[PDB]
Amino acid sequence: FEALGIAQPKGVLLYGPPGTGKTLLARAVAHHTDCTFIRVSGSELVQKFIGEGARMVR
Amino acid sequence: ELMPGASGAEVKGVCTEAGMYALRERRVHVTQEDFEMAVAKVMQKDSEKNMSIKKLWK
Amino acid sequence: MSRGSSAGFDRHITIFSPEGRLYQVEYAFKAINQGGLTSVAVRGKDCAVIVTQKKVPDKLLDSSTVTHLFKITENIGCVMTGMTADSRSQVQRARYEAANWKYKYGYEIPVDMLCKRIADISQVYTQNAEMRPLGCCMILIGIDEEQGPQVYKCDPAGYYCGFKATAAGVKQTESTSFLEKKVKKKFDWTFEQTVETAITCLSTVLSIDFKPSEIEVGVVTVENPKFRILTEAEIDAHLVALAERD
Amino acid sequence: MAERGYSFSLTTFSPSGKLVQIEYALAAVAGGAPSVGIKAANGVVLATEKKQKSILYDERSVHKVEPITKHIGLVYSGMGPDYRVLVHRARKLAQQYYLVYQEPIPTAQLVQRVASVMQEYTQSGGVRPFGVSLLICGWNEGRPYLFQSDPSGAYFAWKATAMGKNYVNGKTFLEKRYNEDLELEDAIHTAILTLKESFEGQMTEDNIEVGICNEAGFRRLTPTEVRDYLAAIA
Amino acid sequence: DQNVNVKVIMATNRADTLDPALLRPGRLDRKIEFPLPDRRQKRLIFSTITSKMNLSEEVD
Amino acid sequence: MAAAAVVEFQRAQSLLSTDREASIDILHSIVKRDIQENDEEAVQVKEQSILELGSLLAKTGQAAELGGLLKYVRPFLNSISKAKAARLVRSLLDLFLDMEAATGQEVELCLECIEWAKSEKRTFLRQALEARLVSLYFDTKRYQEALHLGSQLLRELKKMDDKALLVEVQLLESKTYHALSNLPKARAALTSARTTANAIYCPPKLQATLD
Amino acid sequence: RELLKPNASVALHKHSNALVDVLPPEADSSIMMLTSDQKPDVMYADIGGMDIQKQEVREA
Amino acid sequence: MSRRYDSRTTIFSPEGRLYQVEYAMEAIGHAGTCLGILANDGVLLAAERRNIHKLLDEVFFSEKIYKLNEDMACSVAGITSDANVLTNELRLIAQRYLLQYQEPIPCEQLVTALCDIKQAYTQFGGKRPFGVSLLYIGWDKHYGFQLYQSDPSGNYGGWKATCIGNNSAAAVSMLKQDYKEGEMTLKSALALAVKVLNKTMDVSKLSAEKVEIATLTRENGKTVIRVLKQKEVEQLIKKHEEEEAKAER
Repeated sequence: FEALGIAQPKGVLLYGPPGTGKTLLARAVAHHTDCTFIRVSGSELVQKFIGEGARMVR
Repeated sequence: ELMPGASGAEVKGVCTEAGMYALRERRVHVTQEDFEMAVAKVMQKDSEKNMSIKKLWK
Repeated sequence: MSRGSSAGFDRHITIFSPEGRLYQVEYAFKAINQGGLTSVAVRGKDCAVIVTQKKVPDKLLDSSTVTHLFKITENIGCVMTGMTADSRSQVQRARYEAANWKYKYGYEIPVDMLCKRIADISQVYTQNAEMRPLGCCMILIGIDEEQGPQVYKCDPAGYYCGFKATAAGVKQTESTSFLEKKVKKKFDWTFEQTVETAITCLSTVLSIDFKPSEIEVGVVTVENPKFRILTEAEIDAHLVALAERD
Repeated sequence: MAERGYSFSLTTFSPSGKLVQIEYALAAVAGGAPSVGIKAANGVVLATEKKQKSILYDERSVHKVEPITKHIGLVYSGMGPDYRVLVHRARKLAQQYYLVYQEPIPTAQLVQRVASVMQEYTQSGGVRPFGVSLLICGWNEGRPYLFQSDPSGAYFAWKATAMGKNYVNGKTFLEKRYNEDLELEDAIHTAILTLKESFEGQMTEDNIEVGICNEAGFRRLTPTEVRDYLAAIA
Repeated sequence: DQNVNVKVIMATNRADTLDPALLRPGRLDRKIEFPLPDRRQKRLIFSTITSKMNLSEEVD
Repeated sequence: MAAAAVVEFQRAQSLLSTDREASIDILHSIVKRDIQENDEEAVQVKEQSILELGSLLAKTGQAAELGGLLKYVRPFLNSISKAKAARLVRSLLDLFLDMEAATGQEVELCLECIEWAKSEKRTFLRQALEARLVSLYFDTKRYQEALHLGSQLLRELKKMDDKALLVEVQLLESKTYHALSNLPKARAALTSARTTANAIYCPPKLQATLD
Repeated sequence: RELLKPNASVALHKHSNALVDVLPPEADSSIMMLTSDQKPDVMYADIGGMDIQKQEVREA
Repeated sequence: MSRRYDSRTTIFSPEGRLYQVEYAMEAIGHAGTCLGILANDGVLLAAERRNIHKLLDEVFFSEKIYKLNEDMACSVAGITSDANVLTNELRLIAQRYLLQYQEPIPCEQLVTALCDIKQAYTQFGGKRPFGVSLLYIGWDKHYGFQLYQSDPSGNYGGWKATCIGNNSAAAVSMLKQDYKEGEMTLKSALALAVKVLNKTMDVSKLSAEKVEIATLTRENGKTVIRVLKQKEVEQLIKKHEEEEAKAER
C-alpha cells in the first residue's frame, strides 16, 4: 500500500443485503491473517469498557 | 429458483425447516415435501414485502 | 380498541390508525356517554316507538327543546341520543337539509331516504377534523309508505342499516341483547303492546325504572302517520296496563 | 365564521408504491364486512354480509346491495358514511353518462372518476381518504365485468376477489377457483359457497344479502331466495 | 442448543424488546408465528373445557 | 341442460315402463350418446350427467351394466370444469364404496380415474379421486398400494394449495397408515392435516372428516 | 487432576491454599422451579383449539 | 396542535429543498416501470401494470397506458391513485389545445404545462406533489417524433429513449445500449420494449396480463394511437425472445 500510495485501509464499506455470504468471506481472510474478527451486530452490548459508544472508539 | 431472498438468516433456514418437519413426522428420510414446505413458507413472506410492508420477525 | 400509532400526524387528526379507527369518531362515542342519554327503539307493524329519558336539572323548564324528541319532518320523527349540545347542532343542520329535500322531492320523505341524506352530510364531518364530528346518535322512527314501520339508527359517523329493533346511548351492546330477547319473543303488534315492550326494556337495562312523566315516547302509528308525542296522559295509559301485565 | 386546522400534508411516501396512511386504510377494509364478488360470465353476482353483528337485522331496502342504475350495482366492505357518498356520487356519475350517451357509465369509467376523489382526500391536509373498497359490476361491451377499487384509489382488475375478514387468503382461493360459463341459478350457488368461506358464523337470510346483475338488469334478491341457494350446496 | 433439553424459548411483546445483538440474521433459523381468531378454534376450546368440568343436561 | 331435460326423463321412462332386464340395453346406448351430449353449457350438463349415473353407483350391485356404466363417469368428470363440482362427485363415490361390490372392480375404477384426472386436466381432481381409493384399500387389505398412492402426491399439490379439498387426502392417509401399524407415517399425515385445514367453513362432509 | 479443567463449581481454602476438591456445575443456583405446581388453567387436552399452532409447539 | 409538527411541505428544509418532493421519487422506484422508445416513423410506450396479481379481467385496458387524444399517449410510473386525477386533467388539456391548434399536440408543450401544476402544489396549497411521473409520447411537426418525461419536482426532459418507474438507472442504460440515436424502426422497437420490461419488474415473469403496449404510428393522413390487445402483445413477447439474441449478436 506504501508503494500503491493511498493510505492503508481506514474505511472499507461492504454493503448490500445478507444471504450472499458477505460475512463469510471476511471471516476467511481474518482467520488467515491472524487478526481477531470482533463482531458488533449494532450493539454497545459488546462494549463493556465503559458500555456507551463514542468512547467505544478510544 | 423460486425464492426472491433477502437475508442471511433465511438462506440456511430452508434447510433447517426441511429437517425439522421430517423430525415432527418421525421419518428418518427427509420427505420430498419438507423442502417444499420450508421454501414455500419463507418465500411467501419475502415475495409479499415489495407491495406492502412486513418482516420475518417482530 | 386502539388509541392508534402515528406515522402521519394522526394523534389529534381523524386520519387512519392500523385498526382502521378514526380518532375523532372514537371520541364521538365518549360524547354519547357524557349526556347520559340512552334510548330503546322497537319496530312493529302497528307502530314504530322510540322511548328515551328527559333530563331534569331543575323543575323550572319549558318543554320545547328540553325535549330530545324532534320533528325532522311531519310524518317521520326522531331522537338524538348523547350529549345535548352536539344534538342541537346536528338537529339544526339536518332540518335545513330536510327543508332542502322538501324543495327538491316536493313531499313527505321515506325513512330510508331521510337517514341517507343525514349520513352523507355526516360523511363531511367524519372525513374532516377541521370541524370535529358531532358526537350525537340519531334513531329515526316513522312509517315508510309501503313497507311499514321502520327503526333505523345512524351513529355519529353515519353508519346506518335496518334492524328488527335498535338501541343507542351510553352502551349500545348491553341494551341490544336485552332487546334481542324481547324481539325473539315477538309479541302481537298492536298499539298497546309495541309501546309497552319498548317501555319495559329501557327500564330493565337501567334498573332505576321511571314514571311516565320522566320519559318521552314518540310514535308513528298506522292510525295517523303524523309524528305524535304521547304526553303524560297517554303514556300513563300504557304504564297502568303494564303493571297488570306480567 | 371560518375554520382552519390542518392544511399541511398528512401523508408521506413510503418506498412500496403507496403512501403510509393509505396502507393503513387497506387494513380497515380487511376488518370490514365480508363481501365476495364472482363474475359468472353471463352476469355478475355480488354477495355481501348483511349484518353489522348485532344480529337483529330487518332489511327491506336498507341494504348494502344497492342498484346505482339499470345495470350497475355496488357492494362494499369498510365504512358506512364513506360508502353512502360514493352511492350518491355514483348515481350522479351514471346519469352524467346517461345524459351524453343515453347509456349509463361503463365499469372502467365509473372507477376512474370515483378513484380521483379518493386520492384527493389523501394528498390534501385536513382530510382522510375513504375507508371503502368497491365491488363494482356492470354489463358493458356485451360482456359482464367486475372491478375492484381500493381505498387508496388504486385499481386492481379481478374476475373474482374477496374482501372483509381474511381478504388476502380470499384472493388466492378465488384466483385458483374462479368459474365462468355459469347458469343464473348456479351463479347464486357458487357465490354463496364463496361467501361461506369468507364469512364466519351463521347464515340464514338476515345475515347475508345477495344481488345479481345480468341482461335483464340489476336487482337485489329477496330474502326468501337467498335461503334456497344457501341450502342447496355443499 | 442441540441438546436433550429444549433450546431457550422466548417471547416478546414489542419491536423494542429485542437487542440487535439478539436480532442479528444468522441466529434465528426459526420463526414461530401465532394467530388466534378462527371460528373453528372457538368451538373446540368451548367443548373440551366444558367436558373438563361436569356435564349438565342442557349441554349444547 | 340436455342432461336434465331429456336424459333423466328417458332413463326414468325405460326403467318404469319395461323390465329391468329390457332397459339395460337402452341404458348402454344412452350413455354412449352422453359423451357428445347436445349441451349448451359443458359446466351444467356434466354436473347433472354425473349425478344421474350416480343413482346406479349407490346400489352398488354386480350387473353387467354396472361395470360398463362406471366407465362413463370418467370422461364426464374431466369435462366438468368447475371446482364446486368435485364435492358432488366425491359423494357419489362415497356411496359406491359404502355398499360393497367385487374387490377388483371397485379398486380399478378409482385407479383409472386417478390417471385420467392427471392427463386431461388439473391436479385438483386427481387429488379428490385419491381420497376414495386409499379408503377402500384398508378394507381390502391392499395396504402396500395405499402407501404408494398417498405418499407420492404430497409435494405436487403443496404449491397449488390454498383450497379446502386437498386436506382430505391427508386425513385418509393417517387412518390407513395407523391401521397398518405405521405410527410415524400416521403421525406425518396428521402433521400435514391440521396445518392445511385452517378454520371450518369447508363443506359439511369436509368438516365431518377434520374433527 | 484430569477431571479438574472444565468450568464448574470447585472448593479452594482461604489460607491453607489448596484446591481441595471439585464440585458439580449443578451447585450454585438460587433459582426456584415449579415443574407443574400452581398448575395453569390450560392443557393440550383441555383445549382443542389453536390447531394450526399445535404443530408449531409440538416440534419446538 | 399543528404548530409543533414538521413535514416541511411548503417550508424549505436544511437541505435547501423540501422533504415531500424528494420522498415522491422513492415511491416511484417500487412501482411498475414505463418506457418510451423512438422509431423512425412512429414512437411507442411500453408499460408494466401496477397489478402483480395472477388474474386480471381487463375491465379497463388502460391501467398504466392511457391514450389521452388521438394525437397523444401517456404512461404512469408510480401510484395508480395520483394517476387517476392526472388522467382526467390530461384528457381535457390534450383535446383543448387540439381544438385551437388543428395540428398534433407538441410533446414538449404538454409537459411543461403539466409540470407547472406538479410544482404548484409543493410550493403552495399545503398539498403534497403527486406521486406520479408521467411519460408522454407524441408527435408534432417542428421537433419531429418525441418522448418527454414528467416529474413531481417539475422537471422535464427531452428524450429519445428513457425509462422511469422501477430500477430506472439500469433501464435507461439498457435502452441506450440496444438502441442508439435514430437506429431502430417501429416494429423492432416494440420488441426491445418488452425485453427491458421482462428484466426489470417489481415482481418477475412478464405476461400479457402484466404488460400493455401502445403504438403511435402515423397512418394515411391520421396519427393513430392504439393500445394493443392482449393478443398482439403476445406475438411481441415471442419477438422479445428473438430480440435478446439480437442485442448481443
